[PDB]
Amino acid sequence: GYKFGVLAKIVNYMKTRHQRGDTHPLTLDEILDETQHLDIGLKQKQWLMTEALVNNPKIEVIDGKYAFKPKYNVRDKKALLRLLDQHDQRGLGGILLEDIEEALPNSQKAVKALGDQILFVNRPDKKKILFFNDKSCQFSVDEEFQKLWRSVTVDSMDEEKIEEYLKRQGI
Amino acid sequence: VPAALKRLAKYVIRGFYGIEHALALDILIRNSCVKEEDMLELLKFDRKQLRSVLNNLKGDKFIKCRMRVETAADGKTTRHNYYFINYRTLVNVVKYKLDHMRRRIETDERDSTNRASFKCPVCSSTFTDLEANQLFDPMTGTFRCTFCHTEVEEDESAMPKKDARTLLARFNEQIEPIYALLRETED
Amino acid sequence: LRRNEQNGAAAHVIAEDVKLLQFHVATMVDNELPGLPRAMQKSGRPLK
Amino acid sequence: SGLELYAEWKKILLSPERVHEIFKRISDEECFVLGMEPR
Ligand SMILES: [Zn+2]
Repeated sequence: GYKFGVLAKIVNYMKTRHQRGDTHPLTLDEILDETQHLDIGLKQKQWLMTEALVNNPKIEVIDGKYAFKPKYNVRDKKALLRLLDQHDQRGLGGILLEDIEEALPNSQKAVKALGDQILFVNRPDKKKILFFNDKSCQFSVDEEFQKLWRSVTVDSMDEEKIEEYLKRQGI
Repeated sequence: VPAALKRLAKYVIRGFYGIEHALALDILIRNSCVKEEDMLELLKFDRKQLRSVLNNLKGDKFIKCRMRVETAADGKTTRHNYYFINYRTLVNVVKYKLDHMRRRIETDERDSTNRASFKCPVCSSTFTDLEANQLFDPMTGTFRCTFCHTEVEEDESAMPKKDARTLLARFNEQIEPIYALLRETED
Repeated sequence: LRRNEQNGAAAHVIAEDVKLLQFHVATMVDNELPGLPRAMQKSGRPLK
Repeated sequence: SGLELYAEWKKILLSPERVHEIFKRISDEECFVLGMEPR
C-alpha cells in the first residue's frame, strides 16, 4: 500500500471529497491527514504534490491549493446550455452525459428542462453524447418518404449513369 | 461555397438521415476538409460508428476522401485520412435520388390507376373490371369468384383510389424546400 | 433481407445477409461448391 | 472469391447489381461477338 495504495487513496479521497460538495481548494497535508498517510516518504509527498495533484485533468492549482475546476464543472441549466452552445459554435462537438452528471447532481433535471434543445447520441457502449440543436437549417420527412428514400440505391451505380440521369430529360 | 449549397446539404441530411449523419456532415460543412481522427474525436463516435456513417456518405458520394502521409516527431510513418464534401456529386446524386422518387411516384400513380376494382371476400382476391364479364354469372345474376364459387364485390373499389392519392400527393408538398434549394443551386 | 434492406439496416448486416442468400442460392443449384461446406439436412445427410 | 467477384487495378468488391448494370448496357452486336445469341 505504501507505493500506490497511499497515492491512490489521495486521488480517490480528493475525487470523492468533491462529490461531498466541498469544492473549496485543498492541500496535500489536509488529504494526508484525512487519509492518515503522514508517514509517506518525503520524495513521494513532493512527487504527488508536483505531479499527481497538478496533472489530473480536473485538478488545478488555485492560490497554491488544488481545486476541482469549478468553472469546467457544469452545475446548472444555463451552464449546460451555454457549454453545448459554445461547443457547437466552435465545432467542438458533443459532450458525454456522464461529465455533466458527475458535475451536476441529477443532471436530468437540467437536461429534461432543455429538452429538444439537447440532442442525444448513444454510443455502442450505451453512453450518451449531448449535442446542441442548432435550428439554423432543420428539415424532416414522413416515414413514407423516409421509406421511399431508403428504397432507392445510390452506391451500386456508375458515375456515367449518375451524370446521365441528369441529361436524360435534356438538361 | 454559397450558403445555398450548405443549406441544401443540411436540409437533405437532416430530412432523410440521422443526426449522426447531419453532425458528421456539419463538420465537413463548417470546414471543407477535416481528418477522420479529428471528426472521430470531435463527434466522440467509435471507429465503426463513424466509419459506417462515412461509408453511407461515401455510398451516396456526398463526401470525398484523400490520404495524406507525413513523418511523426519520433520518425514513425503517419497516414491520415482527409474527408471533404463534394457538392458537385452531392447535387448530382440528390437530383438522381429525387428523379428516382418521381419515377417511383409516377409508378405508384399509374398503379393507383390500374388497381383492380372487383373483389372476392373468401380468397381476398381483387379482380380488374376487365374480368367483369367472366365474374358475372347469369345463372346467379351477380358477380362470383371462380376459385371460391362465392359472391364478388365491386363498390369497395373507391377506397384504394382515394387513399393512395392522399399519401402520394403530400410527397410533393413537403419536398418544396429541397426543390427551392435546388432551383437556387442549379447554377 | 427484404425487411433489412427496406428498413435500411446496417451495410455489413445486409452484406452478410446477401452473402448468406448468395450461398443458399448457389447451394440449391450445386452442393459441390469449391471451398464451401456441404449443406446437410441437419442430420448428417447432404442435400441433393 | 467464393461466390463473389473482385475488381483490381486499387481493389473493389464487384456486386451482382453492378455487373447487371454493365451487362444491361451491352448491345446485340457485342453479344454476337461474345458468342451469345441476344434473343
Ligand atoms: Zn375468391
